[PDB]
Amino acid sequence: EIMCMIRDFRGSLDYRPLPIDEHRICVCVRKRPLNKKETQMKDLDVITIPSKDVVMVHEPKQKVDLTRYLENQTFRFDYAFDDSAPNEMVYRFTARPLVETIFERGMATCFAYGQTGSGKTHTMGGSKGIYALAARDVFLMLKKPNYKKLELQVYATFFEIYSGKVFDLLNRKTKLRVLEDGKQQVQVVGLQEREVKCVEDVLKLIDIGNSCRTHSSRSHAVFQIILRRKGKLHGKFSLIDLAGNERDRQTRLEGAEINKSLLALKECIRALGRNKPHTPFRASKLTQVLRDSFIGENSRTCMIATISPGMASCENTLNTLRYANRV
Ligand SMILES: Nc1ncnc2c1ncn2[C@@H]1O[C@H](COP(=O)(O)OP(=O)(O)O)[C@@H](O)[C@H]1O
Ligand SMILES: [Mg+2]
Repeated sequence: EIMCMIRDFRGSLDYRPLPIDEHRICVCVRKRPLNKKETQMKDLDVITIPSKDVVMVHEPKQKVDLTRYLENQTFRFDYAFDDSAPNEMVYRFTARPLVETIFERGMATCFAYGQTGSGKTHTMGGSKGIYALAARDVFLMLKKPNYKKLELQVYATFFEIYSGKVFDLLNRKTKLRVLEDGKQQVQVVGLQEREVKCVEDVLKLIDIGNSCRTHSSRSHAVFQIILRRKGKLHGKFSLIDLAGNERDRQTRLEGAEINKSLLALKECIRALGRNKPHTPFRASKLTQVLRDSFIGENSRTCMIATISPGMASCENTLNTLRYANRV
């Protein structure tokens, strides 16, 4: 009944799924498919991405006279990825253009933002996750004649921000202090920086930090790819798998700290587009550590808003699209 109403509406859509456009700030949405449990649990798919560009939310509702209808809210982003877009498709329009940024000596960031279960970690971490696909392209760019002559070295860090504090995912969640005030470069004191020479070196670090992290839904994981000349910084790509945006004492603290930081993040990304001097990067630990990825002269950012398609997730989806729409 509700399912027919949905099928009858999709049948009217012109499916034109996803040529790279340049954005200083790139905001995108990615729908994940219904999983094997949801599929046998009868649950319904309330989200359609018919176009390169467009997200449709069509929530089934029923009136007091028993009339059923679809509550249709449409959102427009730089890109939208349907539930069968693979990681490499998503990567191409998002993190891939930013790899050139860091060789041109810029600071790049890529955030995965959305509810727990929606696909942030699938997108960023997982050989087919965004950390690794970027790492691949970094080592390939490095062989190009412009960059071959530079004597560049590549390093990686993997850390988390949990409850307003930093912990090293490459060193057993050891708590680290951050020194920001008056420093030319923000210093995360004691943070393990590891030289990597191929994708395989990076996959090992991602595997290590992920099992350290896993709590994984209540912290931001930051993976960094760092270019260095002679120990001197050439560029940095920071890749962020954010804490779930969905909203006892420890639990309330984590959520208050998460949401504080997502407000700060939005303001900082917007400052990056309009007014870098007015970047409120001190509003959270997440944005403080990344100060220089918002205020640097050649700073570029990307956000992938991940959404679950289920009717039961609908309110959460709308909150995610709303926030992404306002960045
Ligand atoms: N686009 C996708 N295609 C296939 N499976 C996915 C996709 N996105 C997420 N999943 C799967 O759904 C589950 C939850 O995803 P995850 O990325 O762990 O969510 P989050 O990090 O947002 O909590 C995992 O089992 C993951 O493999
Ligand atoms: Mg996750």
